[PDB]
Amino acid sequence: VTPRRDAEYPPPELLEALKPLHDICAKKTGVTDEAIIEFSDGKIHEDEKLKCYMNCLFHEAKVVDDNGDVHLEKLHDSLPNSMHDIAMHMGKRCLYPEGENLCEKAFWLHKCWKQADPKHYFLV
Ligand SMILES: CCCCCCCCCC[C@H](OC(C)=O)[C@H]1CCCC(=O)O1
Ligand SMILES: [Mg+2]
Ligand SMILES: [Mg+2]
Ligand SMILES: [Mg+2]
Repeated sequence: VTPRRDAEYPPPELLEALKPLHDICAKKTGVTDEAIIEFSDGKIHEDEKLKCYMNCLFHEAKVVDDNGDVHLEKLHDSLPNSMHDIAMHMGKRCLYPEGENLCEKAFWLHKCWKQADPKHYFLV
């Protein structure tokens, strides 16, 4: 369960692709750096700005359907090949997000993934 953090994982090319999305979403949502890093490397915690940040990243990454809900196939296909099997196992019992709004369902997904596989979960 200890987070995996080394030269290959999270993939540096994915981190570099996420950085401009982070910059957009951090300013739109106001989330704190401490909130992101705790959720990534530490414990699940509940923060409304963080939930909105998670929804915003899915929108900025273009992995949402016409209603703004995550399209898990588009998401899976956007990850590096090195992460295809890790992501599949992390997400196979997280198919159907619950929540009344898009921030809540984004948070639901991130909690579900982090509980399923805390070693490979990360957030930036
Ligand atoms: C049939 C199975 C469908 C699988 C659907 C895709 C699952 C994606 C799993 C979550 C992604 O994490 C990993 C390790 O792939 C996210 C975490 C936010 C940071 C990130 O880059 O990716
Ligand atoms: Mg570049
Ligand atoms: Mg920042
Ligand atoms: Mg800690």
